[PDB]
Amino acid sequence: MMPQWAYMHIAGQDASEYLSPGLVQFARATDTYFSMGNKFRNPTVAPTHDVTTDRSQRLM
Amino acid sequence: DGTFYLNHTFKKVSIMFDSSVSWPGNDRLLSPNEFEIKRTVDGEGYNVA
Amino acid sequence: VKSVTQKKFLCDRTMWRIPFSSNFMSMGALTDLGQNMLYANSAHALDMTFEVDPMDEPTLLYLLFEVFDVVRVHQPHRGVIEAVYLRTPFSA
Amino acid sequence: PQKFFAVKNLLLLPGSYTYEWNFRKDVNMVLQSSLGNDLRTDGATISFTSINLYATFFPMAHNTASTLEAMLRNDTNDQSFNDYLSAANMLYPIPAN
Repeated sequence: MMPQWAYMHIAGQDASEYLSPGLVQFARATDTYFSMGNKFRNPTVAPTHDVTTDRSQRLM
Repeated sequence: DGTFYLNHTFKKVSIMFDSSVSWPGNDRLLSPNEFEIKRTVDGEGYNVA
Repeated sequence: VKSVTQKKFLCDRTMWRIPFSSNFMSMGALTDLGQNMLYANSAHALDMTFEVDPMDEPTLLYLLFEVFDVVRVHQPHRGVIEAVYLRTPFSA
Repeated sequence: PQKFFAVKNLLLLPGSYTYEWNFRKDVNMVLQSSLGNDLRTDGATISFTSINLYATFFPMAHNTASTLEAMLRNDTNDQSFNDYLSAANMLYPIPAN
């Protein structure tokens, strides 16, 4: 569950958080000519709290 | 290559979990237990477009 | 002359999609039910039944089970590559 | 081009590697026709003479490059990639009629 997801960034820290500060500074400085955005994965999660009623009711 | 051309040939889709419960169930659809993609010959009132 | 109406639809170069979310909306890559407790640790066997218009030639039902297919590539020293793969679920 | 999801965007570091791949010679796979006829029985032929690999380098300054490899060989700076389709493919037969 959680450990493997954090390992491959399925659900966890965003791109800049886990990368080294030197790396993010270098990426910011050189993004004009040498981009490295694709190289690192950004996790995207959906909210699982008080969004959809779990009871029984009709959509339409 | 992704050039699919036979999507309209489907009639309905039924999902069962653990062979007992239905997805999504919870009476979330007009036909709660299946997914009626298209409904020909019929037409009691559940067609669009 | 007297007439009867016919209706149908065409939808090419596209895939029918049934998302695994409570409200069928793509709020995020990791769906809400993807991290649901019952589907977190319990084991379930899934049954599907399709209905199609019969045709006089053999056909194949393409099914895509949406998963996470990720790889982590490591190069610690010179000339060394190590890749760690993870497919979730339906793991290799 | 290269299409594998793991190595189509990887930033390769200094060192010596072995790069290998296979190519098809079946005409019914590498060629497309508007009629869909069997090209194997209709005399299509394809033959490869020489295959080469081209690679271009950013002429980055040597100091900044060295800093880049130094910073990119740590455990927290591991490049991660995912396949766009991100689905397990299953094929099921439908018999005729």
